[PDB]
Amino acid sequence: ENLMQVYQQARLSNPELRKSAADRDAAFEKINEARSPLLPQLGLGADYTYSNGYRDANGINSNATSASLQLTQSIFDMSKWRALTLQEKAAGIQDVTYQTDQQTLILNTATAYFNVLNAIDVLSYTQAQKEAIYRQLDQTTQRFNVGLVAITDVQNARAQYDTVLANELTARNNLDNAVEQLRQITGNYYPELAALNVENFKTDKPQPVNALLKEAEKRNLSLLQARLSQDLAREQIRQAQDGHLPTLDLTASTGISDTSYSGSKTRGAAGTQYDDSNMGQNKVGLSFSLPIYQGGMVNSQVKQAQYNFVGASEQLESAHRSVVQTVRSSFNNINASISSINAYKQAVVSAQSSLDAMEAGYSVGTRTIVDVLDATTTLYNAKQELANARYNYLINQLNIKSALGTLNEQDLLALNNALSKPVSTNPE
Amino acid sequence: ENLMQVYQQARLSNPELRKSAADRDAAFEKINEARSPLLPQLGLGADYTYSNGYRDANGINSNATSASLQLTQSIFDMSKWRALTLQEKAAGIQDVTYQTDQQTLILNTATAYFNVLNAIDVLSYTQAQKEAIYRQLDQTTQRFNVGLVAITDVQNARAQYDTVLANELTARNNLDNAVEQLRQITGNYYPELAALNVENFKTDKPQPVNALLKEAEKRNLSLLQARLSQDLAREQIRQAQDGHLPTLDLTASTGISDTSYSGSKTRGAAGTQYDDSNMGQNKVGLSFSLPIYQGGMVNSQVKQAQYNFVGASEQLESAHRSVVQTVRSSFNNINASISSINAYKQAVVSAQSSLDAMEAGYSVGTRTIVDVLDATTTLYNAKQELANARYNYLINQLNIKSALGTLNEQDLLALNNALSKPVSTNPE
Amino acid sequence: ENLMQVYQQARLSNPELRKSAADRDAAFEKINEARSPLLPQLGLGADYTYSNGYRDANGINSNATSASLQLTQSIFDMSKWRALTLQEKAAGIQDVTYQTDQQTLILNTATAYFNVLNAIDVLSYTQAQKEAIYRQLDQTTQRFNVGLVAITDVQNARAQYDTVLANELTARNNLDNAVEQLRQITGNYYPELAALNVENFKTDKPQPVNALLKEAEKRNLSLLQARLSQDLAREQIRQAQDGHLPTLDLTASTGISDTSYSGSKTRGAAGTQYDDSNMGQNKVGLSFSLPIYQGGMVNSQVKQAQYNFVGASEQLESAHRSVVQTVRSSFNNINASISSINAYKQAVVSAQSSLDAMEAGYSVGTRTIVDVLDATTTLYNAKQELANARYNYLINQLNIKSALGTLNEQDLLALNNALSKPVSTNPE
Repeated sequence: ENLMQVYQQARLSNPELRKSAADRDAAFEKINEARSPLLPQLGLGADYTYSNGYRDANGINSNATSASLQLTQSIFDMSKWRALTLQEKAAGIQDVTYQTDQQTLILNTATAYFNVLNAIDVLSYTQAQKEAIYRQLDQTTQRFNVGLVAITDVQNARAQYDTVLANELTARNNLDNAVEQLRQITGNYYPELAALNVENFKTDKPQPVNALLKEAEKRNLSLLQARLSQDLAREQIRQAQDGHLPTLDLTASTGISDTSYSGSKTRGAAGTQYDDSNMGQNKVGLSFSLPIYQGGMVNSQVKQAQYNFVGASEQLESAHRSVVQTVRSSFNNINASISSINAYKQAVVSAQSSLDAMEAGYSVGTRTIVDVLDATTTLYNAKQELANARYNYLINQLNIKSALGTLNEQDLLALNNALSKPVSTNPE
Repeated sequence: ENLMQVYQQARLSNPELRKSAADRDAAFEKINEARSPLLPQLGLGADYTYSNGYRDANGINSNATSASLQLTQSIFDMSKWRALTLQEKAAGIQDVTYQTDQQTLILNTATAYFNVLNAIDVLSYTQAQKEAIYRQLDQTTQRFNVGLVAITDVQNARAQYDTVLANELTARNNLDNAVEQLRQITGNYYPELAALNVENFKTDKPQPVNALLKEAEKRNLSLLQARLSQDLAREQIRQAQDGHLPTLDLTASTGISDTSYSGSKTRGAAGTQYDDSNMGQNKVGLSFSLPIYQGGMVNSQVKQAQYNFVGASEQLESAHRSVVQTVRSSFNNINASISSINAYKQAVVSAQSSLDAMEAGYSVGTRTIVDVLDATTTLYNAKQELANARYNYLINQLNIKSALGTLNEQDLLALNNALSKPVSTNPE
Repeated sequence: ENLMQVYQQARLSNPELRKSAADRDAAFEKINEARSPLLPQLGLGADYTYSNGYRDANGINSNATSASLQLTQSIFDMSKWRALTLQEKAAGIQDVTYQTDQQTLILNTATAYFNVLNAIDVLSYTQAQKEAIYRQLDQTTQRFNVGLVAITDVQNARAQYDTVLANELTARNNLDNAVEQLRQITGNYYPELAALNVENFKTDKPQPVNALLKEAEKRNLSLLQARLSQDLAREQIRQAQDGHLPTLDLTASTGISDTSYSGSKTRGAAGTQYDDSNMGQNKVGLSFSLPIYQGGMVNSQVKQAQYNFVGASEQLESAHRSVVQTVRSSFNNINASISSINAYKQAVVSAQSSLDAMEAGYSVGTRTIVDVLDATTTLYNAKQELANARYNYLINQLNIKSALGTLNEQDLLALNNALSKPVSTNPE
């Protein structure tokens, strides 16, 4: 029901978040799959061959049976150590994108929570407008019946009451759809939420724009990732450079091997060479490989990886500009929101005083019913505007913390302290 | 020209649908390329080697000539059978993707078709509004000349007639551009379409929301795909688990091989071993391989696939939530659309009668030309809003069938039975 | 400060463009790595093996050491020449996507530049509007005090001024944020730009739409790329057809190998074959390989690439339709913008004359202060719409050149010649 409670329910069950957690876990586990080629490799081979000679070897025939435990082990292969740090850096990237999504859920939940409250205020003021204009229509009907105003006053009022009835269908649909927006992010249907406390409402100026810019160069999660993704591209130059290096491996086996010969040219003038061997071997070998020249394959692989590096350096300058914009435009939006709140507060007062003036003039002949119903509209538009600005103010508080990198449950606790009484998401 | 006609022409030539069909066809044929490793492999090798011994083998030299038909055949290899089932499941996913896109074309054509109709109505009404305001301007001009109204009445009318001539440029532009939207989907330019029959227009309450939900958990194609994609991730656990199993292959060959020796140390104290061999061989072997230990490569490959399965299970909770949204918010939009249709019908009535009331009042001095022109605007604004609600109603029937999974040509035939007389997409 | 100068500073330092340049450079360099396997391969192998015989060869034991220069050399391998042409065409594709991005930077820079200008006009008109209505409120408050006009006039004026105060906050925020849009594309904050010259403003009819469609079928960058991507898919059929072809390689080596035997069954009944070999080898060989049958692997690989060809043939029909839309709707938007410019010109005139008429009416009792205020609003709304259409006009000049393929720095020079005096992006 309150926002703390809505986010708690959302944190346990959200599929976009829990998917992200799965991607992070896979990437961390894959760390092990990248260590594995640096550890003992141990397979058992085991065949059976039947040969049958012909043409100048006709009459000599075998069948062999082999079986062996084989063992490989890297001693020096830098490309195998690279695949390991490259997959540890990849898991570091995924861990930051997880932190980004954890933050997205906070933002999107608060945003959707406030949208529903906004939609409750739009409909509640559209209903207050409906009722005020109906009051006019009813009292004009009374006044017409007794001879005091003309039929025109009634007809004008009705037309304008009909407009408001149709605006209420829109108002109500927007509310049902915002409630469904919420259910998508949350899993639950909420019959009521905790409304923003309007008698306790104050705003505070933001921190100066450079203080916020400094904090974001330090802590923004999108540009931690961009930086990590630049590390990754540099270590990818190093992996390319490794194709030049020599490799030093180790083999080990323990294999048996039968072999029985038979047929016509197997004895007489052979001499021991086609008997029965029943061999047996234990090996330990060291392999050594030095590339020298593969067509310029390495080199071009290195130059590719160098360009990829400037590429990732540009994506870092892209992510910086992107955060410059989010923070500076958030700063501006907050300021503007404060400015709007004050502007629309003033507006409501003037609008009501205008409405009171219309009604006065109506009764002495210097304004019409049309003027009165217009001033009723102005009033309720101003009110709606006011409520809309307060929600914009708070959403922009959240967008700023988001752009900082620091948006968490403490920030949501603060917002929850500005809420109070229950309000229904499905009234009449 | 009618909607059935417009979709018929669009089904045969639409590029986004015909590419999807090519994606489906490629994934189905790739079933063959996944079977191929479980079938006979048959290559012909054939070399010519020239050796030249030195240092403690100086003076012994050969030239060898070989040639062989080789044959491989899988007897037991579980990972080869998986690759086949995994590409069968992939073509099953791609066939749903295709059914999804076959649906998008229906939805997208019907939507674009009604958008054109919508824009014809907006411009039609703007023109009706232009002509009504003109009539006012004309008759005010006449009355001014003859001494019955002030010049202020003419000036006021001309200002408001100018505003509407500018609105006409934008309504005409929107029409041109939605005609272009439709040519993109359709291939053709249409000089006329079948307009919505508004004489025969009735709306119907939708089925209750739970019945629609039930129907969509059964038949929605986005979530058939998410389910098949969860099956795929489970079979991917199995493919990883296969790295543990032993493999049993089969070899077969028939190979010739010459070899003539030559030079200094090839006779005297050799004894038969450096003569002319003219070998000949027929083989049939069975290989056997059991892994035992590869560094924990398998296992971590299995744990990766286990997490990627929780991931696909979250994407299945994601696509459920998103179809619960699409149906709930379509059922809301449809009810609201009917409500709006009723509200604006009643509005057009009161608007007309409030316009007659202004005209009455203008002639006895209790309203101005300004109120008359305003009431003319209110009137046309409501008619536009009513036409727009009818389109909104039908578009939402379409979106709900789409979220159901069952949007087809019979649905499009129903909508086409609600059309009638031809209306131009480029009038004046 | 001017548009030429803003784009110059943008062209040097834009991250999106410079990254695209890095992708192009990597694709062109990778041409080298695709030639590499058609060129001499040359590695140095060198082991040390220690054997230990048992069961029916117990007592016979070796240690061998080898070392060799190995050389590979392609003589006939069609699929190796394919990977070369296929990476050449990929670089051709990437070079066109670079040309496309070079174009996007011009378009996005001119768009963002005029967006700032437009937001400067909105704010400056909203300010003009504020002042006009303030003059009204002041002059009514004056009249109120000396008994000429009632209280009601003051109250209506105030309410309406409040509304315009509020509009100012948002008009100023839109400008700050369009300034921010420009810093993202640009790197720089600009305290002033060169304003559109409105004294010298003329529009020109565009070229006929078929003429512009013809020029775009020839030169559009998105559909050169779709065409190149069709070529690439055809060459991809050819690469699969290569799996059928025979391969002709060449080997060469120069290898030493020691081997010292030892232990008990080493002498007596051996006879020469367990002494000390110190071998030496020079080879030059020719390998030959012909597929015949791999399970229908090739064939299905060819069928897959045939379907992938019709796919890219459909993406070509898609990109054609998409530029038929961008040119035709740009032609339509240009004409309509011209039409708008004309209609709002005339609207300002009539609106000012209507305002003059409301004033005159107010002083003789046939209109109220509410009419005068309303007519002030109408006037400023028309002026805003006129400014807006001029920017619209020029942006669509830009969008059409981009749809043609020919958008360059000459086009940006022409637009810069339609600019003049400095105007501030942060006034008061």
